[PDB]
Amino acid sequence: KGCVVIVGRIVLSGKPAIIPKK
Amino acid sequence: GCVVIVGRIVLSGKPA
Amino acid sequence: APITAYAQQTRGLLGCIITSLTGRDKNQVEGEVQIVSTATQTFLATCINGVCWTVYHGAGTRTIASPKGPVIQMYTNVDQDLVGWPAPQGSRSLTPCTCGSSDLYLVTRHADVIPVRRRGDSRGSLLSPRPISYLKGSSGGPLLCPAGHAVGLFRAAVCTRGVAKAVDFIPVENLETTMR
Amino acid sequence: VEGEVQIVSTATQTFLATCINGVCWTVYHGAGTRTIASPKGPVIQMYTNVDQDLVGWPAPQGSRSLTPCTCGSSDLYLVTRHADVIPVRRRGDSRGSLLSPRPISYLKGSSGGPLLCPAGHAVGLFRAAVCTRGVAKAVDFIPVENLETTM
Ligand SMILES: [Zn+2]
Ligand SMILES: [Zn+2]
Repeated sequence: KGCVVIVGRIVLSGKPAIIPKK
Repeated sequence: GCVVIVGRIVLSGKPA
Repeated sequence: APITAYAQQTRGLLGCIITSLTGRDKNQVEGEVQIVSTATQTFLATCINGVCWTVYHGAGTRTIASPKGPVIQMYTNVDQDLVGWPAPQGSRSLTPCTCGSSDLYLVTRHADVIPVRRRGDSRGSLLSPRPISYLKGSSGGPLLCPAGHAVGLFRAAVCTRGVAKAVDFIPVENLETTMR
Repeated sequence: VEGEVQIVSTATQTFLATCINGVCWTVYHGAGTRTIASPKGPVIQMYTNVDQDLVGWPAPQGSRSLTPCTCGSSDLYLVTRHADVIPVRRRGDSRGSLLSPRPISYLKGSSGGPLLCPAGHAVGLFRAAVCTRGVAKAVDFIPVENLETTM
């Protein structure tokens, strides 16, 4: 009774990045 | 003089 | 490459509740590990080779809310504490480890990767003991080898005075056996 | 979105700064005794260690702290100011060899940046490129332990 729901995510595939300005 | 921050790097590659 | 991780909340309490009952979820999926939740608790589901696995003590025998309605589990193994649904369109899958490394890295619900030394087929020790709360909600999450391949899924912490010192995990072999 | 590594500049040059334990650490040979800019005016160094070639101001705005290494791995990963990741094999307390030598320019402006272990935790702060005829084959670094001790 009652479905399991995705409430977020965790991403492992991201590589270091320079944060853009915007 | 004074050090200024000109940018930032996020190690996880987390988008905004 | 060093293992780094980041979390993102895709919906909230009320939106979760409705989606639980409705069983229909139209949100876009991204990632290898999906933060998942029932009306009771939150845990993690890890996509490995096209199947989104999680812990049975969290997901039970429930369906997963998808854009096309509830999706019935593909695998269920009450004894091994596993359940698996077909991976959601959009997620990225990890692949089993093929280097037999003993240096593992646990990814927590808050996207924190911590080192654990393998101390048996289903146990590893935290090189740096942390209070159990740090691990709260992390069942179903991955234990990666240095190359980022799935070694196991976190099942339960091994704590004492409220400080988790080790962790019991479901080795990715039980997965192959559950599918068998 | 918060960043662990700040890209900083002086009139003279550019380099990096790494936020660890709530402190924004960098190389003394880059910042000297220089104060750091803040929306409320220049904020002074919380630590200045010329001997270690290390300085640190309180973690700035829009930053998150990196966790120190606790696994003792020798497989490091240097992050450059261009966000490149360079595998380095630890040869000792403050030295490691690039698994693949790079032109000195490749590592330019990355001093102050972090040297990550397989878990993404800080092993140390990139101090200086050890070059042989314009080709950096190895690097010098400040162990996080020094940072941990300076505090
Ligand atoms: Zn492996
Ligand atoms: Zn480490």
